[PDB]
Amino acid sequence: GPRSIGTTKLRLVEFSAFLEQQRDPDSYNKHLFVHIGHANHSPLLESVDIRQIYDKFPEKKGGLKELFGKGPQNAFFLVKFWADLNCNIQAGAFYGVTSQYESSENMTVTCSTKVCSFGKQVVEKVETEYARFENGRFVYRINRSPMCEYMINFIHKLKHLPEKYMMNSVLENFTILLVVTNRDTQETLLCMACVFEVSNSEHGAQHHIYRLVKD
Ligand SMILES: Cn1cc2c3cc(C(=O)O)ccc3n(-c3ccc(C(F)(F)F)cc3)c2n1
Repeated sequence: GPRSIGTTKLRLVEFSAFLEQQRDPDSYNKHLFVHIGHANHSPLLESVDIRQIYDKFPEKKGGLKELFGKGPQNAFFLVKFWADLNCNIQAGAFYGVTSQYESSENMTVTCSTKVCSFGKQVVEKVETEYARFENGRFVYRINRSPMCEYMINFIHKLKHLPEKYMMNSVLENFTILLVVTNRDTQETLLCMACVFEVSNSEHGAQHHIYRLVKD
């Protein structure tokens, strides 16, 4: 389906959370838990009433209601990810996150990743990205960013469960809020309220995009 998520001002074009393992000195394995390379869409985006997801993200000061309210509203998305947890976790391992945003405008952006448990923040990663002019447009690349220990521990404890339904029950209360801001104007460029489920057998990691609307 669609390649990227975002507006004309800012688009997320690439994203993957992965594990790199050195099997031996001449061998390397890479496994993707989640990525945006396979949109399960056949497009005009379907919408979700934002009031149905407030409980799942931090509220009060700095919260999703406050952010959505300040706008712009066309920059707010709900992204459903199916996580691929089929990998043998073996020392010589790297858990990383790669993301790439693009713009027509030359900006300095702030990328905030809030990991949430039961709607409450457990981790916040703030990364500042400066525009790189590449073949006609500005690119903001966060290459191989180290995964936070919380998330490394979470992936291990989730894999330990003997059934996908048990992992889905855990992932029901696990969310990620991604916010990209113009560091100089303070304008919200892109907001993604991420929800998670485990992928169904042989299909692999997938995602589905919805527009967040108030009414
Ligand atoms: C859209 N998004 C952003 C991220 C992200 C950031 C980090 C980080 O910066 O430390 C770590 C893991 C992250 N994942 C992520 C989610 C679920 C699973 C799991 F457990 F389901 F496999 C595995 C990784 C994400 N998805």
